[PDB]
Amino acid sequence: STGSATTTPIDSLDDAYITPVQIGTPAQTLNLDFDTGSSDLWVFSSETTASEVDGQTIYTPSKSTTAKLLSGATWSISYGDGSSSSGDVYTDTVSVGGLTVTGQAVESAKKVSSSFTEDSTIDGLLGLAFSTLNTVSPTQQKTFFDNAKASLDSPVFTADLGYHAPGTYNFGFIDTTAYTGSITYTAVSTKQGFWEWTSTGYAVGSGTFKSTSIDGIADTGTTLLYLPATVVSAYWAQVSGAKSSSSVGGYVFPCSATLPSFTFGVGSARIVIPGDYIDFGPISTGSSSCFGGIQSSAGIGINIFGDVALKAAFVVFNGATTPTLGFASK
Repeated sequence: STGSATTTPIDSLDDAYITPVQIGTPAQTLNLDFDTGSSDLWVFSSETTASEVDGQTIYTPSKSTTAKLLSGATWSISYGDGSSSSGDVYTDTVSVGGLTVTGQAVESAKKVSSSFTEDSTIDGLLGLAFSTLNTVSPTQQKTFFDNAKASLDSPVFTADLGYHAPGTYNFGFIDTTAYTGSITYTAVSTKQGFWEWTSTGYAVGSGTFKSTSIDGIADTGTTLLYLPATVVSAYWAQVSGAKSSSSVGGYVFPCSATLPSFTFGVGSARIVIPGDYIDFGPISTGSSSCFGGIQSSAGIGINIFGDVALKAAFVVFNGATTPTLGFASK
């Protein structure tokens, strides 16, 4: 089997992407943030504290004939941005773009942190990292991808995120019309539960390529590109007036600037992020100071190839017995 679903930016900055997901019988369609950096499928629901729901579409398990309470199971997650959610667990039928899993763990939120409440466009998360990170207790649950894998034509899913435009998540096949040239595959470590890989280096604008190993994660659930301070300093040094602002929380630059591209290595191949992808607009409404899309990972503890990087490529998440990642230009 296969599935194919369109994923759509939530706002004009591509802060995140939402993909429609059918849950239950009859279907309840929620717009979920597909997150290759976590492993929980959780939703706003009829059980969510009323004061913490603000415009989201909710899953109501009692209206689904195929919903079953996973007795005794609870979940609780905190993300790298400090947001969190927790609740209890149902199993139900879940379909993405025509691909159906029965008995999927659907984690029903009883509580969500303010960041989630404040984002009316995101009805939950669908985790696509390795199931070892799943937070359900006392019985850890499998991701949608893990549940689907055996049934898929090929044990893969692909992310094709758009710049200021819709894109596609495909399950079970590689769309050879969706990218240019060849896909370059690179090794993955699952030791931390992430799609963790090693970039072979970088270039800033038309500058020479620096060969250097950068370990990081392919994370569709993180907006920006977080890299070592040395790399990030070398990038922003090419932008007149750019500076790291502790008050703002990272690198800012004059909105009048033209940003250079940023290239990252995948094996011997190169992915080019156009300069415009690195512009996240005014720091506050009306400001002429703009927020940078490449930021330091120092104090995160890991480098993150977030949407800024991934949207520049067609990305294959290969969940074969030995997982790998593939990147192509597009």
